[PDB]
Amino acid sequence: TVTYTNRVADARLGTFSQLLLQWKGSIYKLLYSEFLIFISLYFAISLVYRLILSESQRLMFEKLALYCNSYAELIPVSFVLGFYVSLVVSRWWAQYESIPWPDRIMNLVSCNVDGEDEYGRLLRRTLMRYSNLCSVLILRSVSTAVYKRFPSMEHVVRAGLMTPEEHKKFESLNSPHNKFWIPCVWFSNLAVKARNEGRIRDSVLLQGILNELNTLRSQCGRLYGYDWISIPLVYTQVVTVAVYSFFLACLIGRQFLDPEKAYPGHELDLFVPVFTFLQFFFYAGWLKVAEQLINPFGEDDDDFETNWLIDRNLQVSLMAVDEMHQDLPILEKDLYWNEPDPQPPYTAATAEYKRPSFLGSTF
Amino acid sequence: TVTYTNRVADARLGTFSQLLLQWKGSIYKLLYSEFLIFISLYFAISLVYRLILSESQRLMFEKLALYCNSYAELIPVSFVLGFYVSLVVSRWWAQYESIPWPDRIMNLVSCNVDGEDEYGRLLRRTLMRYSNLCSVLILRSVSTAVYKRFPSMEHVVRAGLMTPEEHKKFESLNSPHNKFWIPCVWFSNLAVKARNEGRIRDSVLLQGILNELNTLRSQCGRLYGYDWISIPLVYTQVVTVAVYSFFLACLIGRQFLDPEKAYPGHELDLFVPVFTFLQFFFYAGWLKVAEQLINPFGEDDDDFETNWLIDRNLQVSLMAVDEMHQDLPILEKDLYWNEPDPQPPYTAATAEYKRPSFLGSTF
Amino acid sequence: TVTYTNRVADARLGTFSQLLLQWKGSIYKLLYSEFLIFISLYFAISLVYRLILSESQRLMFEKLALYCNSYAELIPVSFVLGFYVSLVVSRWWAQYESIPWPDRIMNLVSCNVDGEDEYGRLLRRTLMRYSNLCSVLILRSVSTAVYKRFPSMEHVVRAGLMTPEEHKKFESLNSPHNKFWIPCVWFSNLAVKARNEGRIRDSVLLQGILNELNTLRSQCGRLYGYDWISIPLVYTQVVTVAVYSFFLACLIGRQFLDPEKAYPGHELDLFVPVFTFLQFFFYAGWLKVAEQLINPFGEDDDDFETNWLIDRNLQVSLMAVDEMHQDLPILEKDLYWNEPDPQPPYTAATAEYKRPSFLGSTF
Amino acid sequence: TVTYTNRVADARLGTFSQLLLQWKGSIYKLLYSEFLIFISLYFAISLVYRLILSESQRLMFEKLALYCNSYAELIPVSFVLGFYVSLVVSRWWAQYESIPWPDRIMNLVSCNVDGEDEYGRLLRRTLMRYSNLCSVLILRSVSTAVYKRFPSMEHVVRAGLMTPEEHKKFESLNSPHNKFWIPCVWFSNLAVKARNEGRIRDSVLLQGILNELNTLRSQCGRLYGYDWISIPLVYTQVVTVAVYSFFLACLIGRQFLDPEKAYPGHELDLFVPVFTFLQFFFYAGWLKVAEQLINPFGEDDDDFETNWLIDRNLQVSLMAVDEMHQDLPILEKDLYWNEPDPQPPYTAATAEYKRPSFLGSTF
Amino acid sequence: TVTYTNRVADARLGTFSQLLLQWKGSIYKLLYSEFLIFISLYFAISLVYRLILSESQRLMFEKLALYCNSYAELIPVSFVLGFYVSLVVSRWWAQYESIPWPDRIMNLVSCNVDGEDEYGRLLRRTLMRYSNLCSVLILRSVSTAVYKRFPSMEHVVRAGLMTPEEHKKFESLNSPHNKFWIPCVWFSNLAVKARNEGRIRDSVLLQGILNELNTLRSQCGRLYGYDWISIPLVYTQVVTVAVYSFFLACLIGRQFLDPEKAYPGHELDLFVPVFTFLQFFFYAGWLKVAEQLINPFGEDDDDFETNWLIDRNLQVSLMAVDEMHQDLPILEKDLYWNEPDPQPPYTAATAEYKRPSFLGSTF
Ligand SMILES: [Ca+2]
Ligand SMILES: [Ca+2]
Ligand SMILES: [Ca+2]
Ligand SMILES: [Ca+2]
Ligand SMILES: [Ca+2]
Repeated sequence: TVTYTNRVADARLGTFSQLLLQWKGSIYKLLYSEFLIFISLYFAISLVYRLILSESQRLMFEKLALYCNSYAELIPVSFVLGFYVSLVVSRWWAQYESIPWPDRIMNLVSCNVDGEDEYGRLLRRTLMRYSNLCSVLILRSVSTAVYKRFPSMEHVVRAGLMTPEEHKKFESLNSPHNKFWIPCVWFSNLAVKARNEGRIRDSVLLQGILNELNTLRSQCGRLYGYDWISIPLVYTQVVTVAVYSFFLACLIGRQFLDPEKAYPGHELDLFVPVFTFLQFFFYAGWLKVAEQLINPFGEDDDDFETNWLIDRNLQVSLMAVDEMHQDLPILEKDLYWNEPDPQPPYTAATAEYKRPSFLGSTF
Repeated sequence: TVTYTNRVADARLGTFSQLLLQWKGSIYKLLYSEFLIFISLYFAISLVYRLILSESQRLMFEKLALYCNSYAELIPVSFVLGFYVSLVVSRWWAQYESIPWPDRIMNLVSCNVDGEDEYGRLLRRTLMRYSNLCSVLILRSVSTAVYKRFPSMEHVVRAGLMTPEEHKKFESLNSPHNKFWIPCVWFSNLAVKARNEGRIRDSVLLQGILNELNTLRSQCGRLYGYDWISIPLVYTQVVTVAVYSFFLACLIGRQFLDPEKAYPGHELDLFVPVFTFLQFFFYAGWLKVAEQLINPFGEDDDDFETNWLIDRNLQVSLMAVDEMHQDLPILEKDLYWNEPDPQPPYTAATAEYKRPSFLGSTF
Repeated sequence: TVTYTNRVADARLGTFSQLLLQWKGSIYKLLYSEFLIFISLYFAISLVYRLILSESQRLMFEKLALYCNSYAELIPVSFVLGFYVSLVVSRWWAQYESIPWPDRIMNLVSCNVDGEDEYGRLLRRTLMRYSNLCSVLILRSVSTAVYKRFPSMEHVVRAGLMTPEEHKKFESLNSPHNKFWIPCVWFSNLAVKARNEGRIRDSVLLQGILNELNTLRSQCGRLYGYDWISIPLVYTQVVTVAVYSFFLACLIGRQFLDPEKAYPGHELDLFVPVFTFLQFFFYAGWLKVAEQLINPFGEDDDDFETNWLIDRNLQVSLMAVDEMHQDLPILEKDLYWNEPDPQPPYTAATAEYKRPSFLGSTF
Repeated sequence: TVTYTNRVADARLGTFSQLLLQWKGSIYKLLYSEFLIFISLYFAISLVYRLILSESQRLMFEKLALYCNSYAELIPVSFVLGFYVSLVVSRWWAQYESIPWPDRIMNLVSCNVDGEDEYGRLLRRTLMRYSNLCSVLILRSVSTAVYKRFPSMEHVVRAGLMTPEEHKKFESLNSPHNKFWIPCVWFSNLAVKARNEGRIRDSVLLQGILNELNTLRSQCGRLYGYDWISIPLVYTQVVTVAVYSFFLACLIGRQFLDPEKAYPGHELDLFVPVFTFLQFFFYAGWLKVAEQLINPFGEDDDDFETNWLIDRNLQVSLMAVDEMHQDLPILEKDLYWNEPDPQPPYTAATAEYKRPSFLGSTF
Repeated sequence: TVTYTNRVADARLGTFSQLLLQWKGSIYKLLYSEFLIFISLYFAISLVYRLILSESQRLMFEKLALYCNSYAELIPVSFVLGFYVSLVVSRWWAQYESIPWPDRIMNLVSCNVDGEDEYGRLLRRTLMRYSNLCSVLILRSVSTAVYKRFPSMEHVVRAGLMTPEEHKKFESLNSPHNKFWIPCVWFSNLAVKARNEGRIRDSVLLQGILNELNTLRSQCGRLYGYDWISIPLVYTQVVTVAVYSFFLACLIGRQFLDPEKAYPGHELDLFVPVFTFLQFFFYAGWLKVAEQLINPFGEDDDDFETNWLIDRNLQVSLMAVDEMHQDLPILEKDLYWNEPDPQPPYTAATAEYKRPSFLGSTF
């Protein structure tokens, strides 16, 4: 995504002021086309009122501009954007926590599957390759950034995520439904086959591996759930009527009428509404928070970088069960072997952050 | 339901604008009958004011139209729709997560119940058939889309979800209460009977199966809970008084009075209120979000497709414990057997999504 | 409670319109006495203004009616009802999920406590009778609907929930505090006594039973917590001042003044305020949502039917560990023994609900 | 706290009306001193305007009173009280659920630690005494009601929560940080020492005890977390500026100006503002909800009664592992030994609460 | 952070009034520079209007000041600050609960890893040193207060958190991604190596240690998640446009116009706006709640004191597995050996807090 966490660590003077100058993933990149439509529809109405209309027709238009200005109220639109965006953002973070990480299975496979030989090394690599394949097959079904990377099953085989003997089995299992559950069943049968040859010692270690598989299966079941059960379409169509009804009234009610007749509220002619345009960046920009996060697996600048994460999870999983299985650093006494009060040193810029120990608020 | 997740992946120009043109499951299909009642009651009042009423009676009506326009305020109605719909939508997603999925039991039954013979294959099919039957009997009690598919117990037997010898036992258990708990007790006794014949090796594998049964029993207990304990009727009757009190005031307060008397606020006669009708699509359409989601197991276009999901869960469960029990693809070295840095390839349209690795915000 | 889930399954025309006509548990049964107080205090003021007051006193009253009409504003009252009712309803559903269900213990006791003889059958009935007694003793402490059914310990013994030999032990345990924890300790010692005679095979099955006891103990600890720690009284007294301050201003500010003096806002005399009474059904009815749900174990029409649920949990628990212990239907091949694509049939009214399988949004 | 759950069980007429008459823990006991400051500052301004000021100075004051009345608006203050109190109340209930209860450890220690002799009885009393001591040492650090009961370690020894041989060990462990974690480490080593002498049979029962210890350790870690990480001080200082800015404007803007000049809005002189004082009970009373719950372990009338709960948890824990270890009532056939349909009897006042069994909404 | 929990324990008179006088971490330290910009831009406009502008130009400016005063409305800005700060604060507390604590692993390592000799003591110190190193490597990636303490890997070795033989292994593991997962894999292999030499007795104790490792791995995975997936930048840029659009209108609309022309609303010249400046402390100060909590690991006065917590977790973990392994106080009969009703004594200031036991609300 767009990470600006380093910029906003402290509350300086230009903390949020400098974030308005950024372009990538900003409000300006989203509202670029909607602004020029709103400018062009605004000044077309103003040039008709200032050049084209006759005197009897300008009086007819000024009664229309005072009628539209009454319904152009800001308060009830801010309600329905507030409860809708709070629904989208709560669904947004819940889909990030549903993205499966191999690291809980990675710890147990790398220690409880014995064997330093060729067959035991091959057994640990195949277990973790199924756990990655059970995650690639659910991300390519829900993320357009992954589906363009893997458009077919042949692209999965060419990437090494599925050997060609597995694809021959994967096609013979004739099922019309989605097949993301299949590598998470091959994980269960290979782990039990590992137990029956003595690669796992006890049943408690086998059940501990199978419990972390079903955690990863429930993670993939949530991503299938948020993708299939969208936000209700009637509740998306409400909040986009109310935003477009507000901006329809502001095309007519926020014109600059002729001050020589001196209507109440239009005493000054300024040729460009500064504060009406700033409400367009406010209200339409707070709708673009909903348009960008309603599917966080697309190709926006703030959607999830899932193509990166597949490349991370493949490299890390095949490194911890292959190059780190029973390969430990040599045990040695640390620096605090005889010191019961360890005091790690401070640098110069951090030495004012030495706080006394918090004993409790009652002291 | 109605899935539009593919349309709203990116934040383009016509992202939410194109969703207003869709018909199925939209605001127009719900508000079709309420709109024509509101049009017919509106213009009946206008034709009486413009044709039927005398001059002394029009003056009596104009004082009524200015009285009703004061109570036709929009702000406090938007409060009580906001907190009510946020209750319905939070209950809406919590009932989707209560729909039981067999896949956690499906992994453990397909690996820990040994036997490739006829009796062991028959034992795994009967365990998963009880877990599906314990879900069909709770969905036909809470979903009108399932009850019309299975109106009696005889339809369950004809669908193969219950053998006729089981229905003879299911009727002899004389109980006045709902009997969805019975197949989840038959699962427990058959799994212990499987252990005593040596089909399950250790007690830890038996307890791991029985823990995933009680998870599925707690899933069925929530669907029984949301169906029995509705949203409070006094709290549904409040939010439908406040919407109908608003539209009652807008039938009289939003008339176009005679501009020749020039009341403040009614200076223009336009013969059709454009912005009053757009508030009808806003407020009554944001009540139809509550009317459609208050029971998401009915037959609306956005209620849950549970008839599909029974057909999925029956086909997948009897495929993973029958055709996939100890039927593995042949183990083979993958492409990254000697490469400690796996780099899966990118397509042409995805090659700009190569990001450097996120090391942390402090770097 | 009042279940109307069958009525609101679909979004028809008269979906929420027909719910206003229902009486039981409605807004009309709650606001019956408060409405007649508000009518009688309203028209008493109006008859004094129209018959009793002199001309100099009516002028003094009209300045009071314009003063009270300024403070009779609707917006800030709707805030504090919104956040207060959202607190009550979140506490309301959290107390339903704290009501203990025996069904998770019922599965494990009915399969892991061996013995088809007289002593083993008596052992399973006593385990489940303690789990029901540990729930009756916490419901009679928190629910007035249960305490009127069981006013003393003698009513518990006459209902068969406690044998007279257990009450002799239950009184000798001299403790001033509440004794709902005692049957959940007798469950632990009887389950360990069952293990030492060989009725439970392994320690893993014993710990699986004891884990589901402590789940039920934590359920009873929440019901003790919500009953002892109420909503703060200062926060209940705020929201009932603001509702009564609003209705105090509407008794004077919403009078119909004399239109012959033509005050701004009171141009019409109508003898009965229609929209002021509809705000009484709105605001006072949205306070009755809080008055009814602040203790959902009382005797309102929408409080929890806990007297029913004790009769269910006693009949079901003593049926699954007695008549269903190792009493299985005969294993038999189902209809889909040779069909790898099960297609359960559809009825006539459900045949349009055949959907193609959802493969994912990217397809 | 103040428990009024018995009063508000039903929705009668005077349900919330009678709660305004209560004194203890009410809005009147909190706002007693702030009201007399607000009365004395109000009528001091009024007596200066009515007696002290000259004619040219009263005209200068009336322009100030109309200026302050414009900023005395109620709507934006109600926002920031609503989101702040909803933060406090969500943190309030989360600290009650963090208060550790011994009852989950109490079940497992009372059954799995064998021995009816003197040493086995002494072993169970010492395990539960560490679990109470690990809770007293965290409550005296976070609760001022407990710290005044136990000001030093010597008061803990005199209360019998720590034997003098344990305090000699508790002081030799030289650590500057808070030492609430020490009795939860002594519990782990004594439970393993119990296993190695044969007092606990299997490792599964030992791990089941140690899992319920770490649950209680995570409960004490939350109370340390809510006490150390307060609500942000900048977010407390915002909501108390906005309340005091509102009441500063109401000291001048809500004066009764002279009606002989007849300003718009001040047409009547009434000598005491009734509705301005009722907004003081509303807004300042809804700030006292935040002032009382921001530390629920203090000595307010609605803070948590934790001194009571230590006396409960000490008496109950040493009663269930001492007088109830393997002391069971005699097993006997209950009343429903031969009746498969148990029907417990109803009293006279409860016989109308016989409901038919809820089969599901689709029936 | 800034802990004021001792001050606000009771609801006294000056409870929240005294918090405005505090400087550290307050609203005044954050708004110090933004206030002087707002003062200097305000009085520059006022001195131009009072000294520089001509008579025809002052009339042109007064029409601009009445135009800007209409858009300077407070209500819709308070919506979008309310939903944005409620998002930040919910993410704020969720990152505190993601900070890993060693104390759950600390209990199990200190009891289940046998051996009082030199090798067994060295084995327990190395297990807990990996669990601290797996937390330092994730905090130095997300916290600028920790990264300035440990700028490189060489500072980790000099602090004794990593022996130089481990850094030689830590560099040979060639991976471009972040390496916080590596010490949580070394923990798994050393714990299994401990089992194979007989330092851990059974597999159930080994799986209990490995389950508490993966809990700590999921804690570190959340801190990596909140740091990488920020609040959406478009949703931060909306709420800072709306605050700055409000203050732009208040620089012109809140001027004091000339009262000799007597515009409606500007009847009095007061030379300094008191209530406009108090809205600056309100609105801009309620934006500084968001600016300070959006990254709670920085160096603000209310960000998390994580440098302290590393020094605590290092001292406590190496004290409980070294000086407290099987070092128990001597078992002895407590004071309540023969008293079945323990009554711990009360002090003088706490003796009025003797409450009778809460039996339940129905009594
Ligand atoms: Ca997107
Ligand atoms: Ca529906
Ligand atoms: Ca009630
Ligand atoms: Ca307090
Ligand atoms: Ca910060």
